[PDB]
Amino acid sequence: MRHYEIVLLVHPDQSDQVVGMVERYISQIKEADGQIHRLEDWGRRQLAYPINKIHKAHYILMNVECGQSTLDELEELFRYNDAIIRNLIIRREHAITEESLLAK
Amino acid sequence: IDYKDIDTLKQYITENGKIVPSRITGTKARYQRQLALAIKQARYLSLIPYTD
Amino acid sequence: TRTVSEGVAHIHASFNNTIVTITDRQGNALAWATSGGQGFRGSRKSTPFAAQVAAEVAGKAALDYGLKNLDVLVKGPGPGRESAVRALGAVGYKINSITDVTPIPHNGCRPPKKRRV
Amino acid sequence: PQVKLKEGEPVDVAIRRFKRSCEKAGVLADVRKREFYEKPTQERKRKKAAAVKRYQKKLARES
Amino acid sequence: ALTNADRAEIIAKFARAENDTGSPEVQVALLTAQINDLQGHFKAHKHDHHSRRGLIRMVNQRRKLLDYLNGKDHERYTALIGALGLRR
RNA sequence: AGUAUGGGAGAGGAUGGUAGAAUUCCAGGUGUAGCGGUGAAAUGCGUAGAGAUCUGGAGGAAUACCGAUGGCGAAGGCAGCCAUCUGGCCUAAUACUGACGCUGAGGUACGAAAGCAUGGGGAGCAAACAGGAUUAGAUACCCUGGUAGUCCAUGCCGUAAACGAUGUCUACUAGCCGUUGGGGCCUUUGAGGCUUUAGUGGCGCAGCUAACGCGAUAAGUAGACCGCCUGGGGAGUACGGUC
Ligand SMILES: NCCC[C@H](N)CC(=O)NCCC[C@H](N)CC(=O)NCCC[C@H](N)CC(=O)N[C@@H]1[C@H](O)[C@@H](OC(N)=O)[C@@H](CO)O[C@H]1NC1=N[C@@H]2C(=O)NC[C@@H](O)[C@H]2N1
Repeated sequence: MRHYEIVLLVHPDQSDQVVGMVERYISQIKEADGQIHRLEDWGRRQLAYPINKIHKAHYILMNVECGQSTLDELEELFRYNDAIIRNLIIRREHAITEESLLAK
Repeated sequence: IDYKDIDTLKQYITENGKIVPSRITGTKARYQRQLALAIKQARYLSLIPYTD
Repeated sequence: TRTVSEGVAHIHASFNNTIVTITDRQGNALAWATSGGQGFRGSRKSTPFAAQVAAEVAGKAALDYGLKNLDVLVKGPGPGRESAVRALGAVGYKINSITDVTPIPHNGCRPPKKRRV
Repeated sequence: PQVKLKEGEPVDVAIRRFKRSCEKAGVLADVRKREFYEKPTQERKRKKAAAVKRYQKKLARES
Repeated sequence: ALTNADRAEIIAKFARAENDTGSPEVQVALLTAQINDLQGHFKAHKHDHHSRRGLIRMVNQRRKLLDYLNGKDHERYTALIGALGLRR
């Protein structure tokens, strides 16, 4: 399979829901196949510039390993979910597990 | 470089937010390319501003 | 009638004319004067002296609204920006900040053709 | 820029700190470049001449 | 695309000796597998000429190796073209 | 000459998605006589409210800074970010095939911009065109507008100062100074110094050249194959033929 790094920005008003969505995403990944090598919650960070007239957001960082169908499903879920205002997906070589900076 | 390394990224950014050329900071070309890519990814991620 | 204490000064300087607009914060206009209004018709619009005169007129008009400290923003090239900002201070205002806000595209639309003069 | 001004700073001195800020920023150069469209051929020739001048300056300052 | 395991299976099948990776049989089999694999790519990316140049290079190399093998040993040439399905 | 295995750099190509700045238009708040343009003006816009300034919408096209005598590609060419499919190149040591090579008449593939066909799109720019200027005249250069086009999909066209005005491949012939991607060695804690290789530049001995200049990226010394030239016009024209 392939290793991906995913960054999610969540509307602060819906921060109470973040746990449910991350559990269901991890559950989907696991039932299909693959691993989760990092899960980090940076918290409620202020944005450098407003997005959709919002000034703060919840930041989630995932380092996972999964397949193409799982990647497509995750992209579709991020697109169609409204709690997610921005997402970044980056291919990686080798799995990163060490606690990143910006964790605090 | 990595885009989460925000303080190090700010070390190479002017007060307008523009990227500093390699000639001024003495950077290597390979390191500079990675630094610029990290800056652009951070700008998209909204950890650092695009302008100002 | 309305009283404001803090204000913003917008300077629109070009190679052809200078426009000085005094607004309150939140961008609502209070007074405005241009080099065209104070004579200086045609080519005479662009000289620094005309910009100074227009800035003085605009500051005097805003003094009736009665604000004492203002923040100036300069947008555009051409003569008259420095003269205009000096005139605003010379009227008796306290300038709080002064910055350039001229728009710069990130390689957007195509400019017009080069003049062959 | 955002040139904020101190208690003892005169108006003229504040404006002077300002033109230094803006001259260091070099926004007016971009404004000059933006006003008319430059063909890619002319841009390439300009950059070629600039590179030659830079190398000549480097040689002159080294020796 | 093909993987190391897929390439190793072809090399093992067509090898003429121990650690034989340079024989015309092995080279032609590898090129044939790669060419057949790329036909799927060029069905969905018809206007990708830059990669089609490399595909044409593979075809030319296969032709040259086949002609060399035919010159060296006719029986091996017929056996290889029969095993790979090539018409010539 | 080629193959397998580890590692590396890249605006190489195709598809889809997405982010920020700016221009234009629309609606609204403040507000009042100009705005715009030039050498100077005028055409033009504005008291049914312009320009300026602030907030919110619509849409198209292009990617500031990084940026470089930098990089990649056979050439034409390729620059925001992300994913998918995919070509070539560089680099180390083994193992393998055993001349499998070079060039190439015909042929065939790709091939800037403009142009053509069918269907979409259209912010900005702008052939044609309209008006205002300048002028002896202005058909132009300047100004205010503006259609095709420039953009997308699917095809055609096959031409450029398509240039290094320098066909491809191979070997050899002083040195000095840069830069890009790798390999090795040495100092000694982390940054420097020697080499080697593949690119990309500046000088320059010998040699060559009518001269200018070229000079290991040759226009030097030699070999293999192909293309082309034979005074200037008439003329890349006429007739015939192919597309
Ligand atoms: N192995 C494959 C590698 C491929 C790659 N290509 C590397 C390569 O193989 N290179 C070979 C070098 C040949 C070179 N092209 C010939 C040349 O250089 N001039 C042509 C001869 C004309 C004349 N006899 C000399 C001349 O007038 N010189 C001028 C002059 O010095 C100076 O002009 C002024 N006004 O003072 C300078 C500033 O512009 O310009 C030069 N002119 C130019 N400088 C440019 C340049 O180097 N190139 C491109 C083009 O632009 C060139 N014209």
